Amino acid sequence: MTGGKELGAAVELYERLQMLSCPCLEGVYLTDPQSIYELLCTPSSHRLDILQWLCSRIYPPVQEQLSSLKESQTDTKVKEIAKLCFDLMLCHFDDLDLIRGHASPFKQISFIGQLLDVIQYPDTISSNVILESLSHSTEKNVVTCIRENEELLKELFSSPHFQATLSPECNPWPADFKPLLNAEESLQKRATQSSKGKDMSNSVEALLEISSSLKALKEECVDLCSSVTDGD
Amino acid sequence: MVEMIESQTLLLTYLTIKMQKNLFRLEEKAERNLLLVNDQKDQLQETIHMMK
Amino acid sequence: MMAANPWSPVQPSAASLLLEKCLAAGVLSQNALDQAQLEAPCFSHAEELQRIT
Amino acid sequence: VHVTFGVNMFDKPNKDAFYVVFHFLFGKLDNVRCKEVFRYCWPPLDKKRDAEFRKACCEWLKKISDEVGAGFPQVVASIFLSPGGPKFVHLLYHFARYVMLQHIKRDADAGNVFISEALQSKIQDPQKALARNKLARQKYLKVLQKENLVIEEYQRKAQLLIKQIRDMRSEHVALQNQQKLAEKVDRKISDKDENI
Repeated sequence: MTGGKELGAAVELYERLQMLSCPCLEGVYLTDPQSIYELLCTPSSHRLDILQWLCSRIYPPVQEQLSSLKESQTDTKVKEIAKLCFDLMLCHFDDLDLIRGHASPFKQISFIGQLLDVIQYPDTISSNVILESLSHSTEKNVVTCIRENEELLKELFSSPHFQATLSPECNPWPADFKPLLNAEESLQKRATQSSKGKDMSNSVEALLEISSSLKALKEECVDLCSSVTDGD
Repeated sequence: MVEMIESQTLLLTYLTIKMQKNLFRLEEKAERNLLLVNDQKDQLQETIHMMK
Repeated sequence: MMAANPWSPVQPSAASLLLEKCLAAGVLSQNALDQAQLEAPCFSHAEELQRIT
Repeated sequence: VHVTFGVNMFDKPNKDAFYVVFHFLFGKLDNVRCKEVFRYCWPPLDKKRDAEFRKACCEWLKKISDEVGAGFPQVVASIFLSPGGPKFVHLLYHFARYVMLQHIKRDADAGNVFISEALQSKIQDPQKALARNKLARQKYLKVLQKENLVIEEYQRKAQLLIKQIRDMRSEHVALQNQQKLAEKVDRKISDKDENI
């Protein structure tokens, strides 16, 4: 039940970590969703140094700072990662236990996805632009992004649709369905009284019993299954 | 320039949050509107099965 | 008055009439929407009921 | 036809855009306290109501200038006598930033409220500002892309059911007439199992 969606999302984040070439997976060839979920969701150094690589991919000046911090300074790495993720609008600066791995798995998964999204994919491998002097790259990249954002914001805000996206409503429903859709205080009682994860199971359970009973009756009635079409 | 980019960040994140709160409200009643029509489907399909 | 056709196709979203526009103006590119896809399946308990029906 | 708006509206002294935009920003900030504080001066059509409106705007904005303190352009009542030029613009920019933060502190989730304090942190490093900014821009696109998926899939799933329930509403009526042919014939049910 439940955790099957947290197991599946751990595989999504793990295959994306391989696509984005995480060196903290070099030789770490897991094929079990439980082991993959535990690598992303349990309190480990392996996971904390993955979170440090994700932080270094998004914001390289943290890589000097976190490599200055030892094994015996890991609970200091945790606070500078949480403080970075707060500055980056991902968690609170005291959200240390999301950074360690004691938070609920869906919160860890949602946090790791919001790191992997910002690590744009290597689609046009521009081989030389990896290590030419960052101190004469960063200000250009800030000005170009400020320009992209001025153009994109000025041309988003020129659209007549630009208040509807910010306040969306939809109605596919024609007149011959609106008596049902107005019957809220009667019909929503049924919609809240269904036990769902039970109801789905008992439906397949009865379908299997009736299929077995129908099979057995046809394996008995074999002579009556003979196509003697000339009955009249 | 640093206050300029952080004025664009505030525009973007304000719009995202304004969308999230109004879009989840549409999705919440859109599922209930589909459920209120699957109630009508189920009973009608089952009545038709007895009549068959 | 005019009336809507009950057999009109799916109407475009306020989002599509903003995304199509920002692509046509070159302030977005498809590669920057591809690297922003979000496969959250919608109305999944309306499907849970439909599958029982 | 008598009140200019848009970017350049305060490059010159403009009382009518000042009246409108300040009543608006107080009205999106606190809709009840706007409807009280301006109750006796709105709209400022005359020379007494102009003085009372300018007093009320200056006293609410001085509270914001004391509440936000060093983050806010120091509010002085002379600014509203001839409302325009870049010292009026700069006050209106920080006022708009404050009203947007007073919406992030209202319209973000109970787990996401910290985004207000993050956007109150004036980062001084252009690299972490660029990283925060890309993350904000991509979070915007991801919600804009799911707005299509919700509006489009709600139409797809509804139009399917709008057919299936119309189809079944006619098949039911065919069956309920075929039934009323057999209701004329069968009056020999109790005979059946005896005669078998």
